[PDB]
Amino acid sequence: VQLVQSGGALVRPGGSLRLSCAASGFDFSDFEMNWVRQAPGKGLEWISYISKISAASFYADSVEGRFTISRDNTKNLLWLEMTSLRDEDTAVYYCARDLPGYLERVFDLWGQGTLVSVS
Amino acid sequence: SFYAFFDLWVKNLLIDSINWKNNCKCFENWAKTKENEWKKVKYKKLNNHFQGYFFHVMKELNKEEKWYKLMEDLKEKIDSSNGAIKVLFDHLKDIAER
Amino acid sequence: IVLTQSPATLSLSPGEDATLSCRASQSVGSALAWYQHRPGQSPRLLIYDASTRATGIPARFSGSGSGTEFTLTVSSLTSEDFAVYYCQEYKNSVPPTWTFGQGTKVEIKRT
Repeated sequence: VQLVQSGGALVRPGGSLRLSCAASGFDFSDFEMNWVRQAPGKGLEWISYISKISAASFYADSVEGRFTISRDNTKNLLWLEMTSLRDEDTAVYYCARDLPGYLERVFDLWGQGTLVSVS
Repeated sequence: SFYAFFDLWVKNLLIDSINWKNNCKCFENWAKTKENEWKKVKYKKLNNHFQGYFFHVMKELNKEEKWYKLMEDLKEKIDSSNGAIKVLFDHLKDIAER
Repeated sequence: IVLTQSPATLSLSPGEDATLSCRASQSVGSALAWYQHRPGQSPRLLIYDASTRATGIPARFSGSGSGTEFTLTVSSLTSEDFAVYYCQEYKNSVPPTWTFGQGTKVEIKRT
């Protein structure tokens, strides 16, 4: 069990960025995926969720209309297509795995982290 | 509480609508029964086509192709019409007349 | 649901027991989790039902709470227990919310 992300990148404000999160060691189709955001000195903050299939996709109130979570459960990649990036999105982006059970909406195993910084 | 009863009612309505989409006289009598139960009850919860009821429904459903089929049917019903309960009951009316 | 980590920064000696809190603004239930953000590392899940213990977690990570008051009790603080601890509600309301706390912090106390 392992979630390996794409590494950080520098992007201009108003630009676009595609994060990646390659999972290994388990079945990607059997697990719900998550994106958790940590600004410097602000704490953890959930921003996205996708289900086992793309039947459900949820976003935080601050990220609706801008960000898009997608998954490829045959290539085991989870993306977060980022669009119209403001100056408050300089943060560390974490790729989290949800436990089995749709009621238990916790973040079980996490990724390596990805520092996205805008300028 | 009232909100928990409303979530139970919308959860059971979506679960039974999913089960009925997968006998037309008993289904049309069922959809006429639930629609009269909607008027005694009647929007963060019922926003467009029941997005937030996903975990409530699949605590007891556990087959996401059913949920994706229901969401695609409600989205194409919204696209054909151009709050969420009335779109569902007009969608369940189209199933019952077939 | 608003989650408040009252302990915040906590100056405690290693090898001791540390209690925490996570006060919810609304009645959530058993739908609260706990996390540990060790420095230089990703967060990990400790408790996922406000009383249980996640897989791969030692038995010294224990918690309690079923209403609006929640508490994580970690015992025998090792070198890696001095971290920042978060609490997340996952209450089964519509729409679903994934709300963290501010982050309580456990630090080594000195003279």
